[PDB]
Amino acid sequence: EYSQVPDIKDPIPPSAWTGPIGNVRYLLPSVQGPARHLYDTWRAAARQIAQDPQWHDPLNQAIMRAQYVTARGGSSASLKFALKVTGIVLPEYDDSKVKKSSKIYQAAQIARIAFMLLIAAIHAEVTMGIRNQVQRRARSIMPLNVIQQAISAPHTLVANYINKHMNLSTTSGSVVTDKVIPLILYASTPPNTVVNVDIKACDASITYNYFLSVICGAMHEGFEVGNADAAFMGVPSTIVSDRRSSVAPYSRPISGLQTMVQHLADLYAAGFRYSVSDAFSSGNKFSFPTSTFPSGSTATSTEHTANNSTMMEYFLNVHAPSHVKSASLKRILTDMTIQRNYVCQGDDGILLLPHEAASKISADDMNELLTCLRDYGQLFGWNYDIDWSDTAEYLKLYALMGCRIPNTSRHPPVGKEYAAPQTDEIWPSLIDIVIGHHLNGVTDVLNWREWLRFSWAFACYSSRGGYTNPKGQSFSAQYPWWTFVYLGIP
Amino acid sequence: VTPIVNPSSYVCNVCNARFSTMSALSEHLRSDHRDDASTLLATPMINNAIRSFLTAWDGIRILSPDVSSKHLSAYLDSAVANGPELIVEDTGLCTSFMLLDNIPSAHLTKELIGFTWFMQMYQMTPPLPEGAVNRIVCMTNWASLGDEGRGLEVRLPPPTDSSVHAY
Amino acid sequence: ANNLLNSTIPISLRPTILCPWFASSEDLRLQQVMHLVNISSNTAAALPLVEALSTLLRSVTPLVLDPTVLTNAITTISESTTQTISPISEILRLLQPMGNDYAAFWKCIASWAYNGLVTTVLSEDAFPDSSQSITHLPSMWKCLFLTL
Amino acid sequence: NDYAAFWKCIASWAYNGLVTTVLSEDAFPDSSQSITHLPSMWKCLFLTLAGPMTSDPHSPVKVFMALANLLAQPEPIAIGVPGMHQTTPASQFSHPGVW
Amino acid sequence: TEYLFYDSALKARVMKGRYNWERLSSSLSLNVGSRVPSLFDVPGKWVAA
Amino acid sequence: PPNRMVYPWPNQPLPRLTVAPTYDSAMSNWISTTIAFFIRVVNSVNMTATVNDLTRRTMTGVMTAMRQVKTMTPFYIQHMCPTELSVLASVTVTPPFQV
Amino acid sequence: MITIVVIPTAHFSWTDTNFLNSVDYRLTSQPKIRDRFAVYAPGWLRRQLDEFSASLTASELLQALQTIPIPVKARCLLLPKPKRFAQWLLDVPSANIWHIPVTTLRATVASKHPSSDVYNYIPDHVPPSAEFDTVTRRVAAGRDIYVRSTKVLGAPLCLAAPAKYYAGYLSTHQLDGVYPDNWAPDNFHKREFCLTILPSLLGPRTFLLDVDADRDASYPLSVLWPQLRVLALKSRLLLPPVALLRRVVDPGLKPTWSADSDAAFRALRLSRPSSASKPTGFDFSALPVVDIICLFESEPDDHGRVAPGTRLTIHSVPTDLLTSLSIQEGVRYPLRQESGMFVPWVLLALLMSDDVTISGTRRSVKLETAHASARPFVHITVERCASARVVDVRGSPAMYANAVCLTLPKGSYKSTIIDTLPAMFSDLSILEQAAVIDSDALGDSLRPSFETQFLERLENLDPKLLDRAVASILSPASDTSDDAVTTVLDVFNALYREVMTPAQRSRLPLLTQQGRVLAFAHSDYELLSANIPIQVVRGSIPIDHVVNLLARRNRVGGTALQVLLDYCYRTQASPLAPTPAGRLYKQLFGPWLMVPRLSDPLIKLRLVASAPAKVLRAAGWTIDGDPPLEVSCLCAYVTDRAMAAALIERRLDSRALVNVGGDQLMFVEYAPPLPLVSIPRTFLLPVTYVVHWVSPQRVLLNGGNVSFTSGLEWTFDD
RNA sequence: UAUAUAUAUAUAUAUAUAUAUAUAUAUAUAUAUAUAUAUAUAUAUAUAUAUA
RNA sequence: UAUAUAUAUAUAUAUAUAUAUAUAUAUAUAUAUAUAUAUAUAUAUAUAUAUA
Ligand SMILES: [Zn+2]
Repeated sequence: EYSQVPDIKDPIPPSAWTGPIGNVRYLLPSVQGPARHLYDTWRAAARQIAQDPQWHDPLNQAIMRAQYVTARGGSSASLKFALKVTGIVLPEYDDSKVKKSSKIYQAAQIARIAFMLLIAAIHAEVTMGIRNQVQRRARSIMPLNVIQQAISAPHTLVANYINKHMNLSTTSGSVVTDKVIPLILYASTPPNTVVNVDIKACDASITYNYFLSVICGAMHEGFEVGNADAAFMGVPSTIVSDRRSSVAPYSRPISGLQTMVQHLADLYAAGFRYSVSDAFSSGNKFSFPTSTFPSGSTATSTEHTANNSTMMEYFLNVHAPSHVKSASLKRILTDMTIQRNYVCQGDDGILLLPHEAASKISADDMNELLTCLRDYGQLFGWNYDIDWSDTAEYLKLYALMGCRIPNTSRHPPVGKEYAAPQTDEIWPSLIDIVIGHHLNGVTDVLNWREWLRFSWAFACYSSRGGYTNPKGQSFSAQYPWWTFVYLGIP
Repeated sequence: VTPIVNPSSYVCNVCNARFSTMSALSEHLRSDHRDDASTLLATPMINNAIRSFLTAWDGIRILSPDVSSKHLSAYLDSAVANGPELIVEDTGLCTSFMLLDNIPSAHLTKELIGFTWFMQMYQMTPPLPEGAVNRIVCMTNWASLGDEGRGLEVRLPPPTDSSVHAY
Repeated sequence: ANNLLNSTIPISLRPTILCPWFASSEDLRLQQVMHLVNISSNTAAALPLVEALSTLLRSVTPLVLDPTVLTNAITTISESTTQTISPISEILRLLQPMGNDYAAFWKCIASWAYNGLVTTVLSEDAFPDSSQSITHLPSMWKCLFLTL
Repeated sequence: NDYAAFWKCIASWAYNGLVTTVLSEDAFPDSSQSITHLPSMWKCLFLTLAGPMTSDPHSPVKVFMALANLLAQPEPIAIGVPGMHQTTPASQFSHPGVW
Repeated sequence: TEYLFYDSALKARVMKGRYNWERLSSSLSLNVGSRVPSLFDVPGKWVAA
Repeated sequence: PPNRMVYPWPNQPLPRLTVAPTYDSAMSNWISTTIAFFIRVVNSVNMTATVNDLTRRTMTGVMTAMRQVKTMTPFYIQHMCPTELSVLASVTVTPPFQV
Repeated sequence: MITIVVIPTAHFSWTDTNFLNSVDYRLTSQPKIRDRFAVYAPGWLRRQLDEFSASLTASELLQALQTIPIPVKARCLLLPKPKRFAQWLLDVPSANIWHIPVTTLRATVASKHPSSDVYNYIPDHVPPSAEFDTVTRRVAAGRDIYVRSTKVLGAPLCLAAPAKYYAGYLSTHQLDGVYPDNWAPDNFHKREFCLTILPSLLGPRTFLLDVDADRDASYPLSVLWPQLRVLALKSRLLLPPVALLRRVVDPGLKPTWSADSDAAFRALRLSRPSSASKPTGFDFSALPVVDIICLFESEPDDHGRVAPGTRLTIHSVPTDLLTSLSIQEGVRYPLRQESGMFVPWVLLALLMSDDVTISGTRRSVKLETAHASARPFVHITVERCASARVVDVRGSPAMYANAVCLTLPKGSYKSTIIDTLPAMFSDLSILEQAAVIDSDALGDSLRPSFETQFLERLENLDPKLLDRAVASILSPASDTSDDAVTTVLDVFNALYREVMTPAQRSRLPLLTQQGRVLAFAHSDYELLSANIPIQVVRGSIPIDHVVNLLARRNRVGGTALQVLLDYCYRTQASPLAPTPAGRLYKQLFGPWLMVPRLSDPLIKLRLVASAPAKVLRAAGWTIDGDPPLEVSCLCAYVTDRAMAAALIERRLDSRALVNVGGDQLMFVEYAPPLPLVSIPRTFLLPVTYVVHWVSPQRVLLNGGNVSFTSGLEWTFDD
């Protein structure tokens, strides 16, 4: 998976950049095209983030720091090594029986230390994990360490503002997932024509040479509007050398936000350094870097959704009208905008056309339209993987002519993922498995009478269990059947 | 060991041509070595492009108005917080022209003895040039003293040299 | 300093001082115009000016914004609990303190200093929908705030 | 300190014109401070008491101005000296021309 | 707690709230032992997890 | 004209003694009249036909309460804020630019 | 006592024995000079600044610090919590110097909620509801201060009471941090000058030192540099470092009253006669460098006269390089070789420097070194050392002992530094040419070379299109010229992606898993696209490469393919700020250049890793003797056997994953990467190294390929 | 309140230690001057060899 | 007659060594003054314990 690099059909020429600002380069005004659109969008959002007393509110600061801690985690070993390497003697609490690799554990070690001392540790290895799937390749989980997660804060914040203030995050607020249900139903009605699109591998296609460099420059420039001496999240302002003018180079202070960008760009340019330690294979751990974005949880959906929306908007308003041939297509392609014609979340996306007057667009024009979109994505190395079949695929939901179709195969009655060589669980947990199993058979509409019968049989087997001491006694128990009634089985 | 004497002559690699000056050798490499139409792409036109690029090179100019064009620079609040360097003081001689020794006087020792008298014979530095031909030239801050100065100056060689580069 | 921080100098010989620190208004006028030429005339130019001035204003000021007395004076109003609508809740749902310590107020003040360059406008979203009637209480409250 | 300051004043009397004792700059209250600020008031009390001990000929004026500073708001008098104001720090006056 | 309470104002707020709460809950005699959500217990929840 | 600044509100020189909330400033007058008008609106026939009087009685009450709050801002705008602007105008890297 | 405020520069050495050396080491040359200076700059203040850096603006911080007197006589006396603190006044009744009532004391002992009453009315008590400046204002009074928090600034912070009260109220590391302050004071002395990192009011007796280099970005007070500099500038208070050497201070160069012609001024005469038997027989992390001003001249005219010439500034060339080459000031050396190229030592100076600028202004120039320029320079003279300071090198550009890759544009002079420099010594082991990886290696590996294949594909296009592309690349004003260049780029990208990437990925161990590898590449993309775990440093050299490669005519392409490849690689390279390659060269070769200056012989070391004989025999190897085999992973050098042995007891927490084939191709891998900073700075490493058996005669027959894991242990050798 | 004991603080005296300043002596280093010796460079003289 | 090489003598310049004189710095010893710390004695104050 990570052996793939995007292929850009028109790279940004090196002469399109200004002099360095220590690490980043600003984009020359004379440059146009989609990159210019992307640069302006991120820069504008960065400006809005720049002055915002919503932050520096101590409560909000607490939210961000608290957001970084969960029961799970990883890369703790890399953390301990890197800081021990720099002479930092971290505390230990092993007697408190808690896993070291938990993100909580490493967070506790950091609490006392002055933040700037930790800066050298952000360029450290990150462990990885794998979660299997039913109808595709297994997913990836790439948990950053707490420090790295803290540094990348500006990237998340700007992405959030882009989402919440442009196309209202395209449902990525995720308040109740059911809001997509009526959406796809409406999208599949006869009067509307819908097209399903999704980036081939957004995680593998976002990269520094084309994308992240532009974003880093825009963010760094976008933060220029603001007090040059204003620490952010304990990151103080610093002095950096400005070399935009070959005749008059110099050094000037930059705010903490910009310092974060300076390091963040450095990390992205260096590329992520993962360390694999698979247990199923035998004695074969190693480490290798890649430009693949972590994308281990919902924290990545914001960035990809923002870029997804941006490129689509530029395509609709600029690239397509300048390039398409059919006059009728131009007539209908115009008067169309993303805020009322396009939604997305991460790679996934839905595009719906304005209602053709009591009619439908020629498949010929559709082919012309879809072809141009493929080429547009090919320009900056995005395989768009589009399709047109008058159906609605969004977040693994299927609708046909306003009727929802439960794809039952994605919830196999017998199948269950296990990501480790051992199940590592105790008997009573099986009950919760049964309860969750039964509900799917209700969510998906099965024959409710027969499904209930099968469910009880499953419950009966699960109702009983036992255990044995590592050396000593055995133990046993089983529930009266009325438990499952209370648990929610008629 | 590091050399301490300049080469008596300079050598090109293949032409076996020896040159009294590296400048002459430089021109030979700049011109004669570079026609050589023998490959799949060694066209004469690119040779002209290379030749032009060679002649057009200058990377040690103080001013460069040609490349400074289109250097759109945004106004910055901190940038203007430097202040110009007004206080520059000189303790040397307030002069900008120099007297020169363009043609040295000859040292006669067999015939015509006595027609010339060098102040060095009395261990004295003459107040004026004592060459056969003496010129006045413009060399700003040639007698400056006390601190670095503005950093841009005008220096003309004696008219026995081209001095074109100043213009 | 508007005659605050009054100070004076000693009276004695100062032989060889030199303080080249001043210029005419024309110089200042010229520089100001030049400064206005070297910017993008969009919001990007104005924002740092307003932001800097606002920060300075908030830095030094005796005024303190505190809504506790207002709410205390509002919540003390008695009303029946058997009704289906309590306008007190409607009011307090508005006036929501966004936690930014009311940056808008200082932002408006700062804008005055550069009114010839940038203007502050009321946000479009903060308007009553034209489809509503006067009896729609939230619309009425919105209009009241706009007037104030 | 054996009240060395006290003895220094007496000694300076015999050598005035070669060295003059002056009220220490830090002893004065802030000229921007109001009379209501009690510690400032007590400072003026001490200065007024100690005034005559110093050899500085300008001590009378300086003592007077200290109180005038604290009374700037409640007692806005006009000082007929160009370049000076009732809020000017008292210790600054010195030279007789600005009495 | 140190990581949570980087500043001091939050700690002062929570401490005041907790002190007032238990004082009110007991004196007003609403009840005692009411496990009310408060920030002081957030680290405890983390530790348990 | 040079060394002058314009100001959307009426202004006064800095007060002499302690400040206090007042009720004759332009802003305070604007507030009172505005509230008075809306109260008149609420009692208009248009509302009476549709709004239960109890709620109407409440709404005029809360508006009345707002009109009676002894806020300090109107005084600050008229008397103190201009001074702060006048001083800071000499500090910002960019001088004020008004029309 | 004139004071000079000092702001450290980019790589200011801090762990140096004397802070003074990092300023300018010439000040240490003469006893008559070094006796005129005091330093102050205490560590406790340093730590306080490190903490508060994240919580104050530059203006506030400057405003707060500027009033502090030179020797800080005050202390911050932390008080324990009231329940703890109250007991102290009764444990020693006379310690109740405020005479707080006994009743109140034991009322506090009884109360469930001991109040602040014990603190109340205590003079100069600082509650937590206080601010930084409150402390600083009291600091000017010199008396000690009583505080209720650790986060304080301006004075050393020590416990007021014995540790028993603060214990439980505070924790171990917190209780530890105050120990030096508990017995803080040390005297300050009245010499002619006193340097200081503490700012102060600039005035007639206080000066700002100007070094003409970028500040230490990590140093917390660098943000003050602009405001300080401009204030000094407007009053003519800057001091160039050379001014310090004069008997009387004045801001200026070439003064009337002094010719500045003395051994003290000549930084090239680095001398080390004194000794103290200290563990640092040498500290190979500290490197002295110089900034020099050099005059360049062309051939004289027909009558022996010569043009005025030009003088340039070379930045931070390591001094030992010049000294070892017997370079001397005021000597007009020949610049050009027989073939017209630069003499080797000049090239080394350029390569290891950081930047080259016009002497007066601050414009950086890329120097040409070919037959391009008319009236080219033939003579060079070094005139004076603008600055001469020691700089810290440890782990600065590169981080891991394993390997590092340096990216340079095509046409660089890497061959000179990797061949001529070690050949110029050829007596002490510097590196193994089998370990350095030429950037062209993989391109040469394909049976038809990558260049030939690219040429073969390229010729299929119309010649005019190619001609248009080449001209556009040369002509700077030819913006884009899309058609011609883009077509070529597509062919280049298609070919490279097709063939180079798998070939590159097939050499993974060769790049990293040797002893210690130094590698070159034309772009970082060459590595990232192949997922090679090696640090990449984006370097740059202060010489024009384009003209340079235009002189290399004996190639597969007629000097036109070269420029095409050059543009392609540059286009392929990722946009980022590149660093001066000289810094990396300084990190690698710098320490070695100081070897001849040493007085005592070296001592070799290594960290051999064991190998059980079982797996070797199990793999079909024929080996004599039972004891486990061991293999040298990396050799090091020291000179003080005493401390070296004293430092050899550490157990590195980095395992080795040794792998070796039947062909005896041996490879090593450290599961936790080995970082350079972990190496004690008294050590010394070769630039490159090759892993090998410590005793090849032990083995009698190579069986199949072998892999195993073992620990690492530094050990002596004989 | 008084007496006795112990602890702590302050003052005075004596002893010991450390630091700083000044004076005197000795040693070492550096600079400058003078003398002597040796080496290297340049000039001049004399001898010998070789070339023209 | 000139050039080159070698030897010897003389003069001038530079470096190194040694001696003498003068200046500056550092170290050590002795004397005097001042400051700080510790110990002992005496006086005064405060606290605690015991007795009346
Ligand atoms: Zn030739």
